[PDB]
Amino acid sequence: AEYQNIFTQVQVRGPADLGMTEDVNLANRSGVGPFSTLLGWFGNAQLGPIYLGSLGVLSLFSGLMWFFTIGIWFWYQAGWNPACFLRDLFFFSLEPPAPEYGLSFAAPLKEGGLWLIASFFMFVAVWSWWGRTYLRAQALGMGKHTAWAFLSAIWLWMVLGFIRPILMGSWSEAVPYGIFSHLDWTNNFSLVHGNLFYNPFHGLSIAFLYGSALLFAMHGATILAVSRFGGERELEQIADRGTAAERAALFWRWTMGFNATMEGIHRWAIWMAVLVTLTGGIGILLSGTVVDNWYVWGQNHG
Amino acid sequence: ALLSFERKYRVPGGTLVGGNLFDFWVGPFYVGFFGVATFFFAALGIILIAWSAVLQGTWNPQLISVYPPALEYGLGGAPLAKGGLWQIITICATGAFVSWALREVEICRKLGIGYHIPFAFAFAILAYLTLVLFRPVMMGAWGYAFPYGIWTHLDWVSNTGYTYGNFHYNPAHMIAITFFFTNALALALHGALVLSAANPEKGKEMRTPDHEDTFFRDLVGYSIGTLGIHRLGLLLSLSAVFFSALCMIITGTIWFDQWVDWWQWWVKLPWWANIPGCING
Amino acid sequence: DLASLAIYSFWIFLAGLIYYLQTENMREGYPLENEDGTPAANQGPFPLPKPKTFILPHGRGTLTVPGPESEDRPIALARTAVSEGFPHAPTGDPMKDGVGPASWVARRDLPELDGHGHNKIKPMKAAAGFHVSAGKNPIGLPVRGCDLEIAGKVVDIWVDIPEQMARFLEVELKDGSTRLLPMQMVKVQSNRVHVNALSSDLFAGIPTIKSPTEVTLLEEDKICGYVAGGLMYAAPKRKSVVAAMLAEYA
Ligand code: BCL
Ligand code: BCL
Ligand code: BCL
Ligand SMILES: CC[C@H]1c2cc3[nH]c4c(c3C)C(=O)[C@H](C(=O)OC)c4c3nc(cc4[nH]c(cc(n2)[C@@H]1C)c(C(C)=O)c4C)[C@@H](C)[C@@H]3CCC(=O)OC/C=C(\C)CCC[C@H](C)CCC[C@H](C)CCCC(C)C
Ligand SMILES: CC[C@H]1c2cc3[nH]c4c(c3C)C(=O)[C@H](C(=O)OC)c4c3nc(cc4[nH]c(cc(n2)[C@@H]1C)c(C(C)=O)c4C)[C@@H](C)[C@@H]3CCC(=O)OC/C=C(\C)CCC[C@H](C)CCC[C@H](C)CCCC(C)C
Ligand SMILES: COC(C)(C)C(=O)C/C=C(\C)CC/C=C(\C)CC/C=C(\C)CCCC/C(C)=C/CC[C@H](C)CC/C=C(\C)CCC=C(C)C
Ligand SMILES: CCCCCCCCCCCC[N+](C)(C)[O-]
Ligand SMILES: CCCCCCCCCCCC[N+](C)(C)[O-]
Ligand SMILES: CCCCCCCCCCCC[N+](C)(C)[O-]
Ligand SMILES: CCCCCCCCCCCC[N+](C)(C)[O-]
Ligand SMILES: CCCCCCCCCCCC[N+](C)(C)[O-]
Ligand SMILES: [Fe+3]
Repeated sequence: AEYQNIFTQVQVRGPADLGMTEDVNLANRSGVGPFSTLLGWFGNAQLGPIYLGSLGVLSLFSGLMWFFTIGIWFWYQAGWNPACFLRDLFFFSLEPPAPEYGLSFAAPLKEGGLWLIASFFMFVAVWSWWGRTYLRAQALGMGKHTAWAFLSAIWLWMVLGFIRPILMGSWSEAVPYGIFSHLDWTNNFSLVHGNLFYNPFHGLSIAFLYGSALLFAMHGATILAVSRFGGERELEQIADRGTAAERAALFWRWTMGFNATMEGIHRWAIWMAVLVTLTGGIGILLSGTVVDNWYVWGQNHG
Repeated sequence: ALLSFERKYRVPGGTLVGGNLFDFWVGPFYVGFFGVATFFFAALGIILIAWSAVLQGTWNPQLISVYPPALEYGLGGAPLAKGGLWQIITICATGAFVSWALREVEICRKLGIGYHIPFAFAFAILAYLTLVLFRPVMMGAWGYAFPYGIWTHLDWVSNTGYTYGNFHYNPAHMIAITFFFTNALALALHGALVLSAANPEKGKEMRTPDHEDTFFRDLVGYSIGTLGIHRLGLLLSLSAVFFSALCMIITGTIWFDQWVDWWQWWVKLPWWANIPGCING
Repeated sequence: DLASLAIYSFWIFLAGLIYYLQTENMREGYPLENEDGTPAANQGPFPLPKPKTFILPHGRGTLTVPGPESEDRPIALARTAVSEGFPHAPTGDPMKDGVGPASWVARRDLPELDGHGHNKIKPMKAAAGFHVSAGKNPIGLPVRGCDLEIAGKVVDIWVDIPEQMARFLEVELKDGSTRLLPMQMVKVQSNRVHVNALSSDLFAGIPTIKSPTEVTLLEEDKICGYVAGGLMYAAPKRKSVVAAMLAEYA
């Protein structure tokens, strides 16, 4: 048959790669980890090393404390019975203060006080994690595109749990820490606001979410179609166009009449995915604050 | 016109049907046998969408809607006005999409490249056929397929979801969503990594794939690599659409209750997990 | 109404973004030419972008794009038709001439380098400490063309050192000289390596490398363009699918 470049035929292994140095403080890099033959069928086989800075450790600390605050309260709801805590894992829920507390931090622990505690731990896990993806790229001399894109996901997460609840007046507006309960929250939200399908930002957000799947499907398959020409060495094809990059452009030009470059496909890529949570955050932010019924709203306007 | 490097690639050959009888371009576009076929299908289907639009009265493109025949019409044909036009449009649309895939096959063959792109497109086509052919035929009526309107197809989603309660509890819907999110996540990261290497801090030299690995090894302790990221992206995108078509090929065929009722398996399993004290017992 | 303001503003924002993105993707290939090489009249509604420069590592120069576009190689094609839009037929052997799906691009005649200034790709015998770590070791296996004859034997693997992955097979020919076969164009089997793209007789015409321990970017484009091009040009000599399935039990 014909090799499709989905799975590696032959794995090769050399002395362990400690990585590029640049201005990374190597005092903070772990040693190389093991190799995984399973992982090397699809991607790289080598694990590690990892960098553990102050920011990374602070992030993993608060990330654990957030996780452990739901974990303590889930054990609690399960009547401290192990067999019960396993069967109802997906139905447990750590829930925000009741609507009458407004934005007060006076909630009793068992009535949304523990929710405010878990949130503070997640607020600090995420924001210190964001700082780590700026610093890791800075230490290497790279651009900050990753940290700027991670800002788009942080925007929607900050709107759901922080920005909208304050503008509305209560912490009850926020999302519960529960596996099934946060799906239930998502459903009630659409109902209460007059069919989120009529929020034109929810419409844009879906278009971009479909489009990201569309776009990565085209681009991943395009690059795989031309891996026979070194096509996945995209950095060197940016600096010195190969026949890989030329056949890729021309597949798309002959198909849909326009086409990209080996560098600007990645600009389409970043913006496709980042507009998902940018539009989405705007849509959610206008709900209950500026618009109460999206369906009724859209009949008036346009 | 041509890109400055295009001419050396515009040679004869690669067709599947018709020799060189259609082996030519129109501007940037390649035609081939299936450019003709695609044109035939889409133009026919568009003509019929217009015909169905004048039977309805309006020319506003947000109001035009071609509905499937009613449920009582089972799996047979219906008159043009009462569902029949939908049925021919579905055939043309299917003919356009399939021909579009095969035209890409011709283009691949001329350019000497893998067939990954049309193959990935077939996953989108098969998802579409799940909603208008495989699921309706399995349910006994074309009337279970979605209508062709910009807002009515949305109301189909809402009506169909709320028929089985909260669709979120559909476990295959859960998986499909996880793939759509992880695809968007991975797409953002992959564009950002390449751009951050190609465009370092002002005044510095272009980075290398070695820096890209180091960045991700530093940040999370693993880097999938430049080839693995493109494989992952395709698999994530195709897995999302696969578990999408699956979540409906079972919805109203292998299962017809509220979808929340599926998760009471482990709870109320024949091992009688009495285990009181919690909400589930 | 503020929501109207917001959605209205986002659509003005989106139009500008698509403008920026499309002009960004015009740094290669543009401005459009006619089928003879001269500038084309209608260039589209998008202007070229303001230039940008890459500083390449290891003092290899800069690159400013968009810049003037010249193929910088022989193109052994010929215009078939009078009006624009028809194929350009090969004037000779397109496999040897490197046109159509055998095409290559006049890239720099130096090797790609890792982050340390070393050759990115080397044979395993000259890459310190590299070995096969999973899968069928293809070294020693006979190498079979799509006409189902044996064309040579694997004598080494060429490895991407920083990325730890196989990129070429080194195949010794009957004359005792070797060639490189793209890893993505070969199937590695229990008792052979099968190459669908090439009949056994076109192996000798694979373009050769000038140094037996490095491969330059230009050499890579020549080797890979050729192998890929056998798909279209070697079809006369490609046995059928059942013919290959039967070849197993021979
Ligand atoms: C996929 C799962 C569901 C579904 C659920 C939703 C939901 C929920 C929403 C949409 C929305 C949209 N859907 Mg729908 N939709 C389905 C089936 C389809 C099919 C199809 C033939 O199968 C098509 C073509 C569309 C098309 C569209 C667009 C009108 C819109 C933006 C999507 C987007 O950018 O996607 C990614 C594709 C691209 C980025 C490429 C560009 C494609 C363009 C935009 C298609 C235009 C279609 C045109 C108006 C109608 C056919 C035109 C012919 C020429 C006659 N839907 C099925 C039933 N769809 C969103 C919206 O805003 O609706 C009003 C929205 O909120
Ligand atoms: C009945 C339910 C309603 C509905 C109600 C809602 C509501 C409510 C919301 C959405 C949202 C979304 N909906 Mg809707 N929606 C419905 C119907 C649909 C349909 C469909 C076919 O029917 C589709 C495809 C969509 C599509 C979408 C997406 C475009 C969008 C979410 C983007 C995203 O990736 O978020 C996922 C990404 C994030 C949440 C960002 C995460 C960032 C943080 C920082 C991550 C932290 C990780 C943490 C530390 C954990 C660490 C773990 C360890 C490291 C392992 N909707 C119907 C009408 N939908 C959202 C939106 O934007 O609306 C405008 C939203 O709030
Ligand atoms: C109230 C509604 C219910 C609900 C009920 C449903 C229903 C009902 C459906 C889904 C389906 C989906 N839902 Mg749900 N769902 C809800 C809430 C959500 C939320 C959320 C955050 O709340 C999310 C993220 C999702 C996510 C999703 C996806 C898994 C899936 C949609 C994509 C898909 O399959 O595309 C597949 C892609 C396609 C069908 C595209 C095909 C494109 C074709 C091949 C080509 C078109 C070409 C075009 C005509 C060209 C135009 C011209 C050119 C532009 C020039 N749902 C709520 C609770 N969900 C759908 C599904 O699984 O469908 C299979 C579905 O039908
Ligand atoms: C642009 C939109 C998309 C996006 C973007 C995005 N997200 C990002 C980035 C970007 C560009 C990053 O830079 C950043 C990152 O570093 O990615 C690798 C991140 C990331 N996005 C993530 C998640 C995420 N993104 C999401 C969505 C999206 N992200 C969008 C689709 C979602 C959802 C809901 O769809 C999630 C859940 C993280 C993986 C990461 C941010 C990590 C972070 O802030 O972490 C702090 C928390 C901790 C350090 C630790 C907490 C503790 C654990 C929960 C413990 C439990 C473990 C358990 C006990 C072990 C079980 C083991 C088994 C093997 C048994
Ligand atoms: C499998 C994963 C993802 C995927 C893959 C994918 N799609 C692809 C490709 C790939 C790899 C292509 O190569 C192909 C392409 O060439 O893209 C530029 C394509 C493509 N994906 C498209 C759309 C699309 N893909 C989508 C999704 C995705 N595509 C998946 C998430 C979606 C949605 C809703 O999620 C849409 C809208 C097109 C942009 C393009 C194919 C163009 C094509 O087939 O053209 C021929 C047909 C016509 C020009 C018109 C026919 C018109 C009909 C006869 C009348 C209209 C009928 C229709 C039923 C009406 C619907 C009304 C709506 C309101 C519902
Ligand atoms: C054996 O078990 C042990 C004890 C070891 C465990 O630890 C087990 C642990 C578990 C079972 C944990 C289970 C956890 C979950 C199921 C969590 C699932 C989480 C979700 C579904 C997340 C929902 C989305 C959350 C969002 C959108 C949050 C946004 C919040 C922002 C942080 C808001 C900003 C900050 C605020 C409001 C804090 C304000 C307070 C200040 C002091 C500033
Ligand atoms: C995305 C998956 C993340 C997996 C994290 C892998 C981190 C491995 C760290 C290697 C540690 C090696 N050593 C010798 C220090 O133990
Ligand atoms: C998404 C990561 C998945 C990694 C797991 C890979 C699965 C193993 C597939 C083995 C293929 C080996 N073989 C024989 C085809 O070469
Ligand atoms: C907005 C999403 C749907 C857009 C429809 C397709 C856009 C046209 C792009 C094809 C360009 C062909 N052209 C004119 C460059 O030759
Ligand atoms: C950066 C990529 C840009 C692609 C543009 C996609 C636009 C989708 C338009 C869908 C229309 C949605 N809406 C609001 C009319 O309901
Ligand atoms: C919804 C995404 C929109 C895709 C269309 C973007 C631009 C298409 C037109 C490109 C012009 C081609 N041209 C003339 C420069 O060669
Ligand atoms: Fe890429």
